[PDB]
Amino acid sequence: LRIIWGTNVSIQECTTNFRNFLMSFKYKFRKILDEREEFINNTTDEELYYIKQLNEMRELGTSNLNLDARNLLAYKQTEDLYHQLLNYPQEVISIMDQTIKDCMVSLIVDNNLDYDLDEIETKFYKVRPYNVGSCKGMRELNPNDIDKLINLKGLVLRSTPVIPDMKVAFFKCNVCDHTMAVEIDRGVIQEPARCERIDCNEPNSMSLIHNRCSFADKQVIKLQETPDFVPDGQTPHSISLCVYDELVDSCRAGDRIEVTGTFRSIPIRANSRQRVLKSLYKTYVDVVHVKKVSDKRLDVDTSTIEQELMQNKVDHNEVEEVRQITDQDLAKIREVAAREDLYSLLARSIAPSIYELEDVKKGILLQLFGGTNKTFTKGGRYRGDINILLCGDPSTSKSQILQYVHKITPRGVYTSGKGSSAVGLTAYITRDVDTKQLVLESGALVLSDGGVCCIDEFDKMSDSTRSVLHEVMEQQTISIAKAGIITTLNARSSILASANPIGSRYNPNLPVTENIDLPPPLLSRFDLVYLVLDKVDEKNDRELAKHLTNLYLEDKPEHISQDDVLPVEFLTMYISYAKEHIHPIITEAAKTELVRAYVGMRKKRITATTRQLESMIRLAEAHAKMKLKNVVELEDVQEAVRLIRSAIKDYATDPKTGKIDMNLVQTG
Amino acid sequence: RLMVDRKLGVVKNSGYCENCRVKYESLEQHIVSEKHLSFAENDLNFEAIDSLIENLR
Amino acid sequence: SFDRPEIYSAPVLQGESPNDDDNTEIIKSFKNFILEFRLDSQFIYRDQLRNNILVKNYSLTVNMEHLIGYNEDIYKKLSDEPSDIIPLFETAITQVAKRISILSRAQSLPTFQLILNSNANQIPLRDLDSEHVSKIVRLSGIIISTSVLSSRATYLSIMCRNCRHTTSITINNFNSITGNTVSLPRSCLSTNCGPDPYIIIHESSKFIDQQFLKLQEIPELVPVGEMPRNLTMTCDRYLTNKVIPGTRVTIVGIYSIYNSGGSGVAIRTPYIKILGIQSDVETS
Amino acid sequence: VKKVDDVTGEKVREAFEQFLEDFSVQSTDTGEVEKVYRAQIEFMKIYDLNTIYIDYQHLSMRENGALAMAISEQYYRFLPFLQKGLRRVVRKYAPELLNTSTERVFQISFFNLPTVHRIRDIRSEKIGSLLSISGTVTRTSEVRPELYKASFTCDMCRAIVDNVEQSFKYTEPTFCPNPSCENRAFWTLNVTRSRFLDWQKVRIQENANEIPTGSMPRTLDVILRGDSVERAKPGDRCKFTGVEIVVPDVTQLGLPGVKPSSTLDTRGISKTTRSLGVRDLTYKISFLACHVISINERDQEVFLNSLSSDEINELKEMVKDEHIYDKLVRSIAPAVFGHEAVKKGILLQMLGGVHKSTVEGIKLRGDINICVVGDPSTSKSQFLKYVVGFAPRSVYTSGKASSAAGLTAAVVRDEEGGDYTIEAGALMLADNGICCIDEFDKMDISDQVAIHEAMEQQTISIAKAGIHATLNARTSILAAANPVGGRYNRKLSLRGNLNMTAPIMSRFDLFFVILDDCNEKIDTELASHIVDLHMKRDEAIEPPFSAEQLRRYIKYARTFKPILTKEARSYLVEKYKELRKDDAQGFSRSSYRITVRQLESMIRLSEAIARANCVDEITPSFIAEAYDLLRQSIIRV
Amino acid sequence: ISSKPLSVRQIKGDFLGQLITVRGIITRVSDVKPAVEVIAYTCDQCGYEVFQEVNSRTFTPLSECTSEECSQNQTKGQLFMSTRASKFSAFQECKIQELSQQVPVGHIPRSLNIHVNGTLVRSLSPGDIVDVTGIFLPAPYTGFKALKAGLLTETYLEAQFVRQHKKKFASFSLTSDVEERVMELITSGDVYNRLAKSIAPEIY
Ligand SMILES: Nc1ncnc2c1ncn2[C@@H]1O[C@H](COP(=O)(O)OP(=O)(O)OP(O)(O)=S)[C@@H](O)[C@H]1O
Ligand SMILES: Nc1ncnc2c1ncn2[C@@H]1O[C@H](COP(=O)(O)OP(=O)(O)OP(O)(O)=S)[C@@H](O)[C@H]1O
Ligand SMILES: Nc1ncnc2c1ncn2[C@@H]1O[C@H](COP(=O)(O)OP(=O)(O)OP(O)(O)=S)[C@@H](O)[C@H]1O
Ligand SMILES: [Mg+2]
Ligand SMILES: [Mg+2]
Ligand SMILES: [Zn+2]
Ligand SMILES: [Zn+2]
Ligand SMILES: [Zn+2]
Ligand SMILES: [Zn+2]
Ligand SMILES: [Zn+2]
Repeated sequence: LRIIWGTNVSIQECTTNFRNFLMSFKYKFRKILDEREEFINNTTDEELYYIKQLNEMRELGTSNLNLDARNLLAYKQTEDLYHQLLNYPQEVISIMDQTIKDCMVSLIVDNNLDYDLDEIETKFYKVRPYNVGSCKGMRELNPNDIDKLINLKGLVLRSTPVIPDMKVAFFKCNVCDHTMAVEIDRGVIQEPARCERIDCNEPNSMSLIHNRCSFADKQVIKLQETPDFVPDGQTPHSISLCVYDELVDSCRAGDRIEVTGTFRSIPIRANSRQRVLKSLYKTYVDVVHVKKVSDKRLDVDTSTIEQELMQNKVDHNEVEEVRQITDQDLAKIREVAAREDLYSLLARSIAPSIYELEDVKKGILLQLFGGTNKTFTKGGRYRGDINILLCGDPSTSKSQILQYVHKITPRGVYTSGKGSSAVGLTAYITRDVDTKQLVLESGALVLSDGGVCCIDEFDKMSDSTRSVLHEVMEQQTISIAKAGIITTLNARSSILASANPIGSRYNPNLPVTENIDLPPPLLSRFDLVYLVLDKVDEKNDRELAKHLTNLYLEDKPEHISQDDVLPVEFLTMYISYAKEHIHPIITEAAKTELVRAYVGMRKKRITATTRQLESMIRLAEAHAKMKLKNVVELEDVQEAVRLIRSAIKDYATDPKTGKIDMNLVQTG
Repeated sequence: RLMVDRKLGVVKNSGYCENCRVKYESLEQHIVSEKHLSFAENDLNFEAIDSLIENLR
Repeated sequence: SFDRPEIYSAPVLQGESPNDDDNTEIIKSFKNFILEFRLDSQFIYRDQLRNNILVKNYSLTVNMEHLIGYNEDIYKKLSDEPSDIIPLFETAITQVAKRISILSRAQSLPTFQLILNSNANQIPLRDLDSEHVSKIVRLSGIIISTSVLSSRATYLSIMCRNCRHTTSITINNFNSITGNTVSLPRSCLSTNCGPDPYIIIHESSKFIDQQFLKLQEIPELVPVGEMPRNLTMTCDRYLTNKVIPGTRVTIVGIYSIYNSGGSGVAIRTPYIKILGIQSDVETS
Repeated sequence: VKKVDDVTGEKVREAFEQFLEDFSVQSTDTGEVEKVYRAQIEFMKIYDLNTIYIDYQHLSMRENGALAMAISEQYYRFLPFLQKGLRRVVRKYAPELLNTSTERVFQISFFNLPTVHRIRDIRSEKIGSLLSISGTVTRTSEVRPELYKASFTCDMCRAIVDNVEQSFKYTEPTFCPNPSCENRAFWTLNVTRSRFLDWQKVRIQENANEIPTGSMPRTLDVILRGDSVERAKPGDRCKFTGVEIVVPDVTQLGLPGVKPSSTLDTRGISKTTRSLGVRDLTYKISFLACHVISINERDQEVFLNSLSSDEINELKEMVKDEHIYDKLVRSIAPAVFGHEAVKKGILLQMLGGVHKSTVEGIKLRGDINICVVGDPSTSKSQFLKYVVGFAPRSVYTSGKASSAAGLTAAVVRDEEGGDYTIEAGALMLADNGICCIDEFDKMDISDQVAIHEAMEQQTISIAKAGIHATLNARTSILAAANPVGGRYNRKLSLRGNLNMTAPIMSRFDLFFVILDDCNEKIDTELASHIVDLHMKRDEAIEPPFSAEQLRRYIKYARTFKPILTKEARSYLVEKYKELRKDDAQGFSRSSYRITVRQLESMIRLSEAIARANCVDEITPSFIAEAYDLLRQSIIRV
Repeated sequence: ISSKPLSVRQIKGDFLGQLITVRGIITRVSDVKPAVEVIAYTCDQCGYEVFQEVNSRTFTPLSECTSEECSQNQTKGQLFMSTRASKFSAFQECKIQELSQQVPVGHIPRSLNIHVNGTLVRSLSPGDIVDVTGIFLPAPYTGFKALKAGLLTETYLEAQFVRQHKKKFASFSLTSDVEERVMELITSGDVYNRLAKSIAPEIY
C-alpha cells in the first residue's frame, strides 16, 4: 500500500517491478517490441542486458546507469513503470537509484563475489533515462507537462561558468565560535536565530561563513530547439537547460545534443529589492541525460576534445562522446575496407539519392575523412581540414550535397552567404535576458570547429565578409581583437562552399577564373575546386530522369537504386573509426611523387600556388586514411592529383587559355 | 513522509525466487516465464547436483 | 479592478508528532475532558453545557478537582499559566457548544466563558506573596463593594476616517484587566491616513458586562491595631451581579498585576481576575 | 565564556611550526644540512619583508602528507592557524619581525603545486582550498585599500574598540568593551584608526590553447593581496596559487533553477498573540591569490648578474662567433624557406633602435615598422606566425577581426549601472613588443586612422565616457598585406598596389615585396621543404640556434645603446645622397620614393644591426648593411 | 449583441465587462506560459496544503502557515511551494489589430490585448483574420504614474471563442457538411476549369 500523495507511485511496487526488470531483461524483448524479430541473434540479445551493465559498472567503478526508457515498454511488468517514470521523474528516479544500489549489493552478496561492500554501500548510484517519448517539440508543452520527463533535441549555443549551489550552510558564532552546519531543504536554509550551545544563547551571534560552506556545481546552457515537427509561422526557439554536479561542462557550444530532463517552472522575482514573484512562471529543463552521439552522424573529432575527454574522466561524468565499436563491427569495418571497390562504394554511399557525381562525392568523402593533424613538439600545428568549392551551372545538386554534409557532420553551421556577416561568423557580444549581462557567443565559423561549415551562395557574400574566411581556411584559427575580446579562437572547420558563375551559367567563352570570380588569395585556399557543368547529353538525361522519378514511385522512398550502398549507420561509423585510429605517414616515394606533380602543375588561367602542394598531401593522406592505411604510397598521391585535375576539368581546359571544351566534358 | 493509502489513486502463492532473482506474485506464471525456463533448460547451472544423481547410483 | 484573493488550507498528511504542549493538543484534551468525564456514571459537563445552551447561558462551570482526576499535567498547566491556558479551555467549550447547539436545534453563539471553581486549600488574603503572581489562587473574604457594570468591547467594527476600510477587532480573551491590552490600530491596515485613523461603528459592535468587586479579609481575623487588608477583583460576563456587598465568599482567581501603594520604585498594584465565585449561606 | 577550540586547527598549527623549524635540505655538493625556512625568516628580518615563500614540494614530505592534505584541502579553515604558527616561530626566532618597524601582517605564499588547473576546471568542490590556476591577464585594478582590522566607536559608549578582524566582509563587533553599554547593532567605522591591506583585482581569460572547441574564453576575477599586488600586468600569461572563494553575485536573479535562500528560525522564539530576515544565497566563484609568477632590464649589468653561468658560457660563445649576424638571420623563422631579407628585417625589428628625445620633445622613436606585401601564398603569414610565440610581448591579430577599440584601448562596462574601465588593446598588450597585423588591407579606414594615431605619437588618447586617459603604445607593427586585385602588379607603384592609406604607409620603415615565379629549381626545393616539413615534424627544421638561446641573445642585445662614430655620420649622409640620386632618375621608377623618413629608417636600422653584432659603437659597415637592406626593399617598376 | 463584430475603436468603456466579439487581424502572439492561479504550499508541521489565489501580475509568497493547526498553535510551520499541486493556466497574450476596412479616413489602426487561457491557447497566430469573442475586462493601470488622473484601468479581452475567416488547410476534417459540398462541386463536373476560372472572375 502507501502510494505517494499526488502520484500513482508506490515505493514497494515500483521497486519490485524495477528490480524484476533489471534482473530479467534481454534486448530481444525490445527487438520484439520494435517489430524487428528477424534481427534477433542468440549471442548478445539473449544475455541479461542490465546484469551485464551492472557488472561492468561494478568493475569500472562508475556510478551512473544509462537506462533506455523504451526498454521499460518491452518488459510486461514495467509497462506502467514507463508511464510512472515519465509522469513523476523525481520519485521514480529516486526509487531507481535506490533499486540500483540494492541490485548491485545483491549481485555482490548472492553470487558471493570478492568485491568489498564498504565502497559500494557508500557510493551514490544514479539512473539516466534518455529515450523517453520524443514528440511535442518544446513550445507545445502545456503547464500540465510541468515536472514531467521530456526529451529535447537541439544545438548548444552558450554555457554559463560553474555556479556554486549551496548544499550545506556553515554558520559560526561571533561569541563562542561554535558552528552548526545546516542542510538545504527545497532551496531554503534555516538560518539559526540562536546559538544552540547551552552555554551562550546570544540571539544574532551566528554568522554565515560563505567560503566554508559546501557547494555543488550548477550550469545553465542555452539551447536552440530543432524539433521534428515545426508548426507553420514560428521561428527557432531558445531554452535554458540546468546541469548539476557531473554534467557541468559536458556540453560545449556548437554541439548537437539530444537532452532528456525534467520540464520545470520557477517563479521569477520582479525586483531585486522586494520579495515579490511574477505570476507568469519561467520554464526550463533540469538535465538528467545528454546524448551527444547520433547513429546517423559522424563522431566528434577527438583531436579537438582531448583535453575535454580527459577532463570528462576526472569529472566521472560518463558522457559518451564517441560511439562504441564492437568487435563484430570492427571486423565488418575491416572486411569492407578490404574490398576492391572500397573507394567507389564509399563515394556512392555519400548522398545515395543524389545522381551520379562520382568526383564531387569522392571529394566530399575525402573532406569527411580529412588529412592528418600534425602537432609540433617545438610549437606548431597542421590541420588536415579540406576546403572544397563547388562552382557550377545552376540546378546541379550542389545545395543537396551541402545539406547532406551538414546533416552528416558532427558540428557545423549552414550559412547562405548574403545572410552572413563578418561579426556573425565570429564571436559577438550579446545580452542575456536572465542575468541582464553582456556575454560572448560564438559565430558560425567557431560553432563549426571540429566539423564542416557549409556556405551556400559563396559568390553572393561580400568581400569584407569573405575576409574572415582567409585565416580559417589557412591557419584554422580566428585571431580576434575587439572591444572586450582579444584572443585566438580555434576554428578548425572544413569549408564546403557552393557557388554559380557570373551570369548564373558557365559561359565557355570566358576562362575559368572569369566564371568563378574569386580573388586568387581565396581561390588558393580551396583544396578542391569543382566545376559542375550541366551538359545536354541524351543518356545523362535518360538516367537522371529515371533517378528523380524513381523517388516518386513510393510515397516515402527506400533508396537502393544502385549496385550496393552502405547504410549511413555503417558509413558514419567507418569514417569515424578511420578518423580516430588511422594517422597516415608520408613515405619517401609519396614525397617524390608529390614534388614531381607539384612541379608539373607549376608550369588568363588559374594559378597553382604552394597551397596546392599542401592540398595534395592532405588529400593523399585522406585517401590513405580511407583505406585504413597508416602510410601514404604513390598511389594515394596519384589519386589526389587526379581528383584535383578532374575537379577543375583540366582534361577539357586548353593549357594556353582557360576555355572548357564543351564537347570534351565527361558527364557520363 | 508523503505516503497515503492506495484507496486514493493507483494466485495466493507469492514470494522470491533464488533462481531468477525476481519476485513473483504467482507461481504458475513464474515457472512458465522466460528467465525461469532458460535457467531450467541450462544444465550448466545444475552441475554439482549432477555429480550426486549418479554418485549414489 | 479585481477582488481579494483568498487563502485556504486542507489536511493531506500527518505532520510532525503532536507535541503535548501544543495549543491544539491542549484544546483536544480539554474537549475530551468535557465530552468524556463521568461522575457517578453521568457526563456532568456535557449535560451541563447542553442545558446551559438551552437556557442561553454561554458558560461552563468546572470543578478543578475533576480536572485533577482526569489529567494532572494539564491541570498543572492551567494552575501555573492560567492566562495562557484558560482561552484554550474556552475554545474547547466553544467548539463542543457549537456542535451541541447545532445538533440540538433540529429537535451565532459567542465564545463561552469558563467559570471554574474548586474546594482546595485557600490562601489567606494576608498570605499572598509575589510567588502567586499570574497564578490561580483560592482566597476567602467578604465583599465590601460592587461597582456598576461597565461595557467592554468583545467584538467591535472599525472604519478608517480618511478611507472606508472596514475591519473587525474581536476580543474573546483578556477581558479581565484594569487597562486595555488591545486597542484600535495605529495605522489604516489597508496597506497615508494618519495616526489612529479608525473609528468604532457602535451599532454593529458587541459588548459585555464587567464589575469591580472589593474583597476584604474578614474583620474577625485582623490584627488589633492594623488596617484590614482589601484587594481589588474584576469579573466579567456571567460572573457579574452574582454577589452583593457583605457576602462572605470564596474567590478562585488569577493573582495578577496592574500599574497605577504610594511612594515606591518598580512596585505594582495587585488584583484578582475572578474565574469563579462561591457564595456561602448568607442573608436572605 | 569558554571559546570553542578547533582541535585539528591547533594540531595543524603545531605541525606547521615543526615544519618551519625542523625542516632541512641537502645542498648540491656545496654544504651540509641547511634549514631553509629559518634562513628565509632571518632574510626577511634583515630585509624587512612581509611575505614568506613556502614550497608545497617541501610541505608534502612532512607529517607523511597529513599536513599537506589539510593545508591544501581546507586552506580557508587552517589559514589563521598557519598564521599563528608562523607568528609564534617568529616570536621565538627573530622576535623583532613582529612589529611594523602596531603589528606586522604576514603573507604565507605557497607555490610549486603538483598540478595546475584551467579556468574551466574550476569546480565548486574546491571552494576554500589551496590550488593553482593559470590564465592570461586582461585587466588589473589600481591597488586599493581593503579594511583588514577595523576600529569601531559605539554611539552609547564613545570608547574605541580596535583589532576587529574583517575576515572577508564588513563586520561590526558584537559586544562593547565597557560592560554597562550592552549594545551590539550601532557602531561607526573610523577610517584613520583602522588598518588596511593592498588589494588588486586581476581579470584573467583562458589561455588560447585551453579554450575548448566552439566555446568562448572564460574569465575569472583574481584578488591579489599584500605584496603580490602589481605583480601581474595585462597581456602576460600568469599562474596563480591561492584560495578558490565565493563572492556575492546578485546577477544570478532570473536564472533557471531554485536559487538558495535563508530564513531565520522562528521556533523557540516565544511569540505573544514581520521578522522576515530573508537573504539570497547566490554566489559566484572568485580567486584569492597569495602567489603570482609569470610563465627594468635596461641596464646590462643587472641583467647579466641574475642569469645562470652556463647561459653566460653560451652567450659569450655566441658573441665570440664571427658570422653571428648570418647565423641569427638563418635562425629566424626556420620553417619559411629562402626569404632572407624578410628574416633580416624581422631580426632587426625584434632588436630595435634607441628612443631619442630632442630638447623641445620631438621624441624620435626607434621602433622598426615592417610591412610585407606580395603575391598569394608567399609565407607572409608564416612570418607573422613565427614572430608571435617567440618575441616577448607580441600580439597577433587580423584585419577583419579587429576594431579601433580592440587594437587601441576601449572603454567598457561589465555591469549596467557600474562604472566604466579601460581594457587594454592589442597595441598595448604588445607594448615594448611587436603587433603582428595580418591582412592590413582588409582593415577598415577608421581602424587604420586609429592605428595611425599610435604610429605618429606612440600614444593613444581616449576621451570617451568620462575617462580622458592618455595611454602609451610603444609597439613595432609587423603588417602583412595583399595588393588590390589579389595579385601584385609589377608595372604599378607600391602605393598603387596597396589600398593602404599614405599616413599609415609613411611610418613603415621597410616594405618587403615578395613575388613568386615559376622557377624550376626553386619550386623543386620549396616543395621538398614543404613535404619534408610534413613528413618530419622538427627534424626537418635545422636552425643554427634554438628559440631559447636566440631569445636569450636578443634579450641581452636589447640592453645596448649603440653609438655611431664620426665617419658614420658622413657616410650616412653619403648613403642618403646615393638613395636620393637613385630615386627620380628617370628610368628607375621606384615603387615608393625617398625622403628624410628613409634617412631616419637607415639610422635606426644601423642601430638594430649594431645591437645584432653586440657592439656599443656603430661601425660604418653597419650603415652600409642598413643601406643595402633598405635599398633592396625598393622594387623598380 | 455578443456576436456582431466590433472594431477596436468601437470597443469603448461602455462595453467593459460584457461578452463582445471583435473582428480583427492578429499581429503578435506570445508563448504559452504557465500562469499561476492558485499557488499551493505544503507545511511540514501540520501536514496541511495551504492554497493562495493569485489575481494580479505579481504576488507575494506565503512565509508562515495559515492553517487551523498552525494558526491556533504558537510554533508556526514554514511552508514550501508545491508546483505539482499548484493550479496553472496555459496563458497567451495575443494582439489583435483593426482591419483596413475598419480604420477611419486618415487614421492609424489601433490594437487590443487578448488574454487566452486554458485549452483555447495556440488557436491564434499572427496574420490570422479572426472574430474573437471574449469578456472585455479591465486591468490595473500600467502607464506613467504622473499621467494617472483617477482610477484609470487598462483593458484586455478574455478570449472565449475564436472564429477563423480563412480556415487553415491543416485543420481540415472530412465531416458530413464538408463532404456534401465537395460532392456537389464534383458532380457539377469540370472541377479544374471551374476552380481556375473562379480565381478572380472579374479578371478576364
Ligand atoms: N544530379 C542530381 N541528382 C539529384 N537530384 C538532382 C540532380 N540535379 C538536380 N537535381 C534536383 O533538381 C534540383 C536542383 O538541385 P539543387 O540542389 O537545387 O542544385 P544547385 O546546384 O544547388 O542549384 P543552384 O546552383 O544553387 S541554382 C533539386 O531539387 C534536386 O532534387
Ligand atoms: N575614470 C577613469 N579615469 C581614468 N582612468 C580610468 C578611469 N577608470 C578606469 N581607468 C583606468 O582603468 C584602470 C583600472 O583601474 P580601476 O578602474 O581602478 O579598476 P577596475 O578594473 O575598474 O576594477 P574595479 O572593479 O573597479 S576595483 C586604471 O588604472 C586606469 O588606467
Ligand atoms: N618560402 C616558403 N617557405 C615555407 N613555406 C612556404 C613558402 N612559401 C609558401 N609556403 C607555404 O605556402 C603556404 C602559404 O600560406 P601563407 O603563409 O598564409 O601565405 P600568404 O602569403 O600569407 O598568403 P595570402 O597572402 O594570405 S593569399 C603555407 O602552406 C606555407 O607553409
Ligand atoms: Mg543551390
Ligand atoms: Mg596570409
Ligand atoms: Zn555561541
Ligand atoms: Zn525462477
Ligand atoms: Zn485609511
Ligand atoms: Zn557600546
Ligand atoms: Zn502548518
